[PDB]
Amino acid sequence: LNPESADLRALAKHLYDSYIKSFPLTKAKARAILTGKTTDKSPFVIYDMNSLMMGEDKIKEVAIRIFQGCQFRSVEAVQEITEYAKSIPGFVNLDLNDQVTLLKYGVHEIIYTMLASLMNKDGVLISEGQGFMTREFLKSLRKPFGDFMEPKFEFAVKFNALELDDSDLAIFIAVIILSGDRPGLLNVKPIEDIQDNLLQALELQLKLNHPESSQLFAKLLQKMTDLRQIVTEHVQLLQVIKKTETDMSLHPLLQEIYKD
Ligand SMILES: CCCCC[C@H](O)/C=C/C=C\CCCCCCCC(=O)O
Repeated sequence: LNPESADLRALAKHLYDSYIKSFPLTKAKARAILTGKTTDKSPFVIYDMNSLMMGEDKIKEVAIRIFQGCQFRSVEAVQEITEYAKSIPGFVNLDLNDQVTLLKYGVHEIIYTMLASLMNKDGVLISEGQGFMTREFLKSLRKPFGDFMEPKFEFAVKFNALELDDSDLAIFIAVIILSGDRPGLLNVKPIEDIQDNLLQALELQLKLNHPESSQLFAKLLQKMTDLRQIVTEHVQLLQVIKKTETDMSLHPLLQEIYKD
C-alpha cells in the first residue's frame, strides 16, 4: 500500500461505517437468516393466501394490501438512502438542486441493488427479516400485480452471483448516486470529481477483497445497465396502476420521484 491507496482505504472504511449506521438490515444479516445459520432468527414463510393472514398475526384485498406494503418500505429505504447520501464526502456541499436530482434518479437503482441482498431464486425477506415471501406467491397475484416483482428477482439472481459483501456495496451505491449523467444536473464537473474518487476506492476495494475474481470491477459496473432497465419497466407498470386503480393512493415522496 502507498500514500495514495491509503486514502482510498480510508474512504472505504468511512462509507462502510456509514452504511452500517444507515441500513438496519445488512446483507450479512440477510444471508444469515436465509441460510439456516439460525434457530433464533428463523422467518415465517408466506407462500399462499392462508399463510398470508397467518403471518399478519406473527410479523381491501391481498394484492392491493401487498402493494401498499411495498410503498411503505420504499419510503423507508428512500429515508435510509438519503441519510447515507449525506455521509458521502462532498455530497452535501453540492448545489442543493443537484443534490435533489441525484437522489431522484439514484434512489430506485439503489433500492433494487439492496433488495437483491434480501433475495434468492425462491423468494425475498420481509419485515426486517422476520418474514419470507415466496417468489411464486408474488407471481400469482391479481394482475397486473403478479408482474411487479419478477424483474427484480431475475436481476437479483444474476447480481447475487458476484458474491459482493456489505463493504463492497457501500462504495458501490455511493458510485450510483454520484452520477454526472443524470438529467438536469446544473454542475456536472463537481459531481464527476467525487465519482472519480469513489470509483478509485471501489476498484481498490474489490481488488483487495476479491483477488481471485477477474474483472469484478468491470463486471460490476455493467450491472448498472440492468438497474436502469428495471427502473424503466417499474414506471410503466406503475402508470397502468394509476389508471386501473384510481382509488389507491401513492405516497407524495414517491410521487415526486417518478415525475422523471
Ligand atoms: C432495499 C429495500 C428493502 C425492501 C424490504 C421489503 O420488506 C422487501 C420487499 C420485497 C418484496 C415486496 C413484497 C411485498 C411485501 C409486503 C410486506 C412488506 C413488509 O412488511 O416488510
